[PDB]
Amino acid sequence: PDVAARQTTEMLKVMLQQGEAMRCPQCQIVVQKKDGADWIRCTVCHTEICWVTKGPRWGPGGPGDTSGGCRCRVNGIPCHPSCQNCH
Amino acid sequence: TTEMLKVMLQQGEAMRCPQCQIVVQKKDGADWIRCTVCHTEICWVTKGPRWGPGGPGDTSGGCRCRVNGIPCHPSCQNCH
Amino acid sequence: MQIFVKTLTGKTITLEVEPSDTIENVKAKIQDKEGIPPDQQRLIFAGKQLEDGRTLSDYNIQKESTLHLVLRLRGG
Ligand SMILES: [Cl-]
Ligand SMILES: [Zn+2]
Ligand SMILES: [Zn+2]
Ligand SMILES: [Zn+2]
Ligand SMILES: [Zn+2]
Ligand SMILES: [Zn+2]
Ligand SMILES: [Zn+2]
Repeated sequence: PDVAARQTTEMLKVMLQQGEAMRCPQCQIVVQKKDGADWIRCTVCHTEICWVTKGPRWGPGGPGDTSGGCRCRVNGIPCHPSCQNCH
Repeated sequence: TTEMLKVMLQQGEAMRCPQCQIVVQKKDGADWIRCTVCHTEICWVTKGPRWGPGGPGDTSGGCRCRVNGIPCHPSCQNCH
Repeated sequence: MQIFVKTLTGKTITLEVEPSDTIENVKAKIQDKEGIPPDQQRLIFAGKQLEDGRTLSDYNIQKESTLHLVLRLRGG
């Protein structure tokens, strides 16, 4: 019913708040990371996601485009103090 | 063979053209086919019309690949 | 029986299942329609992850119910 729908909405809200899930910034499906480094590639749209900043790794030109995205290491500055490798 | 095509169609190695309904066989490797009879553009990876009734460019129907940067299917490499 | 799976924000897909289908079986129908490998799929209904071994019945998933699909992906 609507109870089942609200229980899922609450589960998703909690996952988002705890950093266990996010929405793909391009196609908006909910993604979780299982192991590995600070980045994932969305299976639906192939966008590279910076997990440690919970956002796109790159701008609209794709890999290599630092006009958007987390800009890790541009001018030598990591995108987040805990980043070990967001690609 | 007539009996072979019957099998390919159920196993997804062939489909019916979304415009003219004639049997179209898989083109290995390719995510797009042009129907040899009616010349309509077919998205093979989603098994449907590539475009709407306005023809190439008409995203009012079809698989809408790359609209808003979203591929039509996670496995699509290029359905034109 | 018809069920609905939420995918992208605001988008759903429809599936054709039976009360007795297993979760692994439903993830295989999602694969054939949407191209997502089963091991990348996590299904949520009524606030709980669904276990590959149960069936729709064990979770009281009935006609027109709505599941939410989540992608579980490996870090690089
Ligand atoms: Cl990207
Ligand atoms: Zn995506
Ligand atoms: Zn980053
Ligand atoms: Zn980084
Ligand atoms: Zn045709
Ligand atoms: Zn396509
Ligand atoms: Zn495509």
